[PDB]
Amino acid sequence: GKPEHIPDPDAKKPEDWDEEMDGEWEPPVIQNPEYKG
Repeated sequence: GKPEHIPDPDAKKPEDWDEEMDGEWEPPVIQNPEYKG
């Protein structure tokens, strides 16, 4: 149905990120409001 946790689309690449240092940014997640499995 859904996973244990759900991703964050509302987060963004930090305004102070270093793409040339870390490369790929990845968002946080959210506790799933309806984790069933």
